[PDB]
Amino acid sequence: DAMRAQFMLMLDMLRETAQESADSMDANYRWFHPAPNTLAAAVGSPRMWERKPDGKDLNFGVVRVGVGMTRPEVTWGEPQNMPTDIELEPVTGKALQEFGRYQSVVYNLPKMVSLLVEPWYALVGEREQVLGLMRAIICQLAFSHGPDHVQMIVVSSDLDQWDWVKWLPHFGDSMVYTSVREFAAEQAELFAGRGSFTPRHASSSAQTPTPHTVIIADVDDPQWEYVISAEGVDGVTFFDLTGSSMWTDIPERKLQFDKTGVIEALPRDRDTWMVIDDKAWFFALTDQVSIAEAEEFAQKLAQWRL
Amino acid sequence: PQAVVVGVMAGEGVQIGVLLDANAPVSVMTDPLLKVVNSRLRELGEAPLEATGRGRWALCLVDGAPLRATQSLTEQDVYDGDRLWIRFIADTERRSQVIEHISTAVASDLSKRFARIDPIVAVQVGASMVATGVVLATGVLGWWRWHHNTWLTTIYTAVIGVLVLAVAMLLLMRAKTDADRRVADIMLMSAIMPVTVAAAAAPPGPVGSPQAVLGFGVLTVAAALALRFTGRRLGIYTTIVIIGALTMLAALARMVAATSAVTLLSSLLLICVVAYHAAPALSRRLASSVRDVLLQAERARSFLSGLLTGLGVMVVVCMTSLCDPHTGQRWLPLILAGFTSGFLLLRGRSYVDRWQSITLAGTAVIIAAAVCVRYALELSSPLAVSIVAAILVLLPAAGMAAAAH
Amino acid sequence: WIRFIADTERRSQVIEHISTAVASDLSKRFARIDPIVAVQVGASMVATGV
Amino acid sequence: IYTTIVIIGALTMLAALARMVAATSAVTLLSSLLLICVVAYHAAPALSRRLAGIRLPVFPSATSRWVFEARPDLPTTVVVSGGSAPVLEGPSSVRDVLLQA
Amino acid sequence: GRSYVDRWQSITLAGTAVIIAAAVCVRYALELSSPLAVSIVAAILVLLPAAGMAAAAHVPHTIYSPLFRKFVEWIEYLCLMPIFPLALWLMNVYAAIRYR
Amino acid sequence: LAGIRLPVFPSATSRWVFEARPDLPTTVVVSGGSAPVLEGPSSVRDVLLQA
Amino acid sequence: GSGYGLGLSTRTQVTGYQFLARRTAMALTRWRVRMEIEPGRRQTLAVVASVSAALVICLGALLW
Repeated sequence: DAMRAQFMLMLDMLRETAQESADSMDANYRWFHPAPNTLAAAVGSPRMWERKPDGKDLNFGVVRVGVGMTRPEVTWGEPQNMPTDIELEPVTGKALQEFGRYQSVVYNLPKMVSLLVEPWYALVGEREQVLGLMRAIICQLAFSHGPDHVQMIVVSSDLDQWDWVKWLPHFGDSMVYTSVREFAAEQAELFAGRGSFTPRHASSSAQTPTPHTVIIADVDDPQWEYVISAEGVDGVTFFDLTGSSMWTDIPERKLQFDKTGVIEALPRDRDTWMVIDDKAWFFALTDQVSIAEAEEFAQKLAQWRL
Repeated sequence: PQAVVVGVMAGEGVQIGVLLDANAPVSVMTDPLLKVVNSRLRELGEAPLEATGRGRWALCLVDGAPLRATQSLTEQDVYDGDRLWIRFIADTERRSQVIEHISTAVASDLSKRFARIDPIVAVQVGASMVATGVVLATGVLGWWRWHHNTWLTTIYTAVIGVLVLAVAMLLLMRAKTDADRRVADIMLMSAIMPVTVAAAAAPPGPVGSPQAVLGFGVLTVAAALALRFTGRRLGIYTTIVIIGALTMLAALARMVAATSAVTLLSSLLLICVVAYHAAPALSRRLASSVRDVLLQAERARSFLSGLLTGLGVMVVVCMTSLCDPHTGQRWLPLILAGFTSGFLLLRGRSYVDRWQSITLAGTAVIIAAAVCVRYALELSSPLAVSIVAAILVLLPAAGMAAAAH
Repeated sequence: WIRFIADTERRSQVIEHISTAVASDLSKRFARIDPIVAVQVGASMVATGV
Repeated sequence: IYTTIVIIGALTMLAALARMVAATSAVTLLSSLLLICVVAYHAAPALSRRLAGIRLPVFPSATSRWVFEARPDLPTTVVVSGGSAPVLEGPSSVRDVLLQA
Repeated sequence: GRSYVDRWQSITLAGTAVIIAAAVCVRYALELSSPLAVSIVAAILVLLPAAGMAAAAHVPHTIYSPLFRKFVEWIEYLCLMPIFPLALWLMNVYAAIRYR
Repeated sequence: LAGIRLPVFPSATSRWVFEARPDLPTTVVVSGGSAPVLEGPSSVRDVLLQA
Repeated sequence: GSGYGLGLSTRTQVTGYQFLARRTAMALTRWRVRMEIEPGRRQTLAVVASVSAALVICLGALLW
């Protein structure tokens, strides 16, 4: 019993060491990716449009979509000289077993998505959920990335839902379209000229051109096959709000919404964003903003210029 | 009705009168509203309102509750002339914490929400136990005087009274903090009982009216003296003085000459009836510029609460002693008790204080219940108890139903 | 806002100072009785009667 | 408050019952209740633990090997009427201990 | 009482110990009435709780030697060991067996 | 009777801390020597008087 | 699986369970688990000693 009592105490000190490192990660991640409802009050602070493409900023092209599980910055070493399964003491065994299962993950951290890693992201769910998430994504980008670095385009038939977009500067020009034929004449003539998608990384960010393009698809037009079968273009990223079959045929680019607002997708590595498994699973709990909140934030942002 | 004028409170305390749109939803006004108060503060030369880290700007009632962001100002119960408060509420989001091993998990968690014992509380417990100890000691010594006239009761109680008062003096002078004062007050107040019976037990011969004159007299004197030099615990000491004084008058009259107890009881009841109307005036006369006003307000509030308690105790004792199930017009005191209770039952609404209003309301109910019990113990028979039980349960049920329904 | 300025219009244009931290507290520290409290007292009395 | 009523009730019932069917002496009944209470003070923390539903871990009885990293346990979501936005806070196995204690 | 850290849980244990003494003392006066009993009871009933108030206020600020702290621990065990042998004597069990 | 006390405890149920903040030195004055000067830790001065 | 039913058990497991119970019982009353000294058992053995002493006197009386 004296050995058992000593072993339990040794584990508690490891727990205290683990807990402190996790708190440092919480402090840091919140500082770069706040909750969408808090963004308006920060508009006057120097935190707005802080993101830089010049290689040293590891957060460029990253957008917050919700909260979920993530791996801590700790590295656990395997136990040496392990006793055989037929010889283990039953108390310390379960203690060390449970320790490994729960202390290997930290709950309620902000989950993120990277623009520089995929040609598109198919959003599949009911209209109300999908529009909620998309508006949040636009204002998340708008606060963190400057208009000189990000430009945004919407292709939609339900123009009544995008009326609030009018105030934002990222939608300006020297910009919402009704159909692919219309978009093809004005915008595609410029963008279709060259390239295809190419996954980048932080250090590579210094080489890509400054204006990144975000395209939102809300028309379900079959005419899109030209750019999709060509595997897009570099410097562009598409978000499908309809869930059309041409975009929805790739699991590595599909996000599925549950009735409870939980989103499921394939797991990706925290350090390289590379896909690590072939089966879809829990990914993040959805955050969403109203039309009023979007216009309110957009009006506050419209007051400022370079 | 298209707009309402209201006072908005801002940082560190400036109140600004503004005319707000009565039908737009509240979330539409907080931002430009914040600009206006900042503009006036900036021109006034004061420091403007500012954000801190992660959070949001919210509009709340003076109670602090925020208004629903989507509702119209007229949709909420806000009227012209009301006042509101503009405020910043910080973000509460943080990582979740987990502990696997139920033994350590229960220990850590349980230590946060509940308070452990400490040396500060340890003293107040002991102080309460010593007070309880001596009030028991006086009880047995007093019970002995009721069968024996010897000096033992006064002799032994006198030494206790001296000892308890002696110790209390050192505690009062050595005090430093509110905790130290609480302990001192509990100890001194405990000295009143032994000293009181010590005097009353001295007059030889069987116990009665002659001894009663001394007892309620010294009691009233000690309570008044403590209140003068202490100036704290106003309400309780005030109550002891009143009940002691009125009892001394009755004791002196009965001791000198009294044709009947009914005469004295009737006299006391009339004195109390007129005293209720005088109570607020008495309380009011008994009482950097802000300090004088608040001190005056709380001092005045305390005296009325104590004064009302003293009167309430006397009427129920007098009233229940006057009524009788066998003596003469058995129904006369019963209906008289009813009419007397009605005044107290209705007048309770004239005072804003919760405890003052509750004590008045409670004073009437207890008399009615007490009268029925008296008429149930004596003149005992199935009809008497059967009627009293039904009355006692229906009585308050009707009162609450009329108010809640 | 677009508004109708009637000839009768007058505006206060005056401000006053009091510590906001004390005003909010004094709103609940002591005041008149409430119906919920009256109900609780009523419940206690009938319970005492039975 | 309700737990107090059950103990004084149950213990008094047994004393009253024995007095009825066997007419045992007062000195025997009062002294026996004292001895029952002296042991009850030692069992109190153990009785209290099981009444509250605290559950000690079950042992694997040596018919399986230890797995260091199975896929972590799924977090749970919560909802509130006023604070209408749903939130998540942890695994069911851990979230309940804060109420059992 | 030492083993319970929660405020009200520990007070109820100390309170139970004191009330037994007070209740047994009073019982000896309202019966077997006489000057010794009523005088002695009046003394115990006031001195006993007073001694506690002093110890309650004085103990927390002093330092005690480990040989003494180790001694109060053993007072508890010396108090439990006699309960059962005494209760069975009060119940008259030994005589009932010896005269079987 | 002189008040010497001997502390003995299991290191507060904790490991040692070599970098703990040293005790604040006490300031002293004299009627004639009105200019104050500090002499040292309060804990150590008592020993010179207790002895 | 899951330990349901009434399967047999090893003496190593019996003390194992009994240790986790003592540690948890201490947490409910002392709110800590360092347990430099274990008063839970010491107080229990004193009761067991009293019960045993009482039975010894009965054997003496029975033998008499």
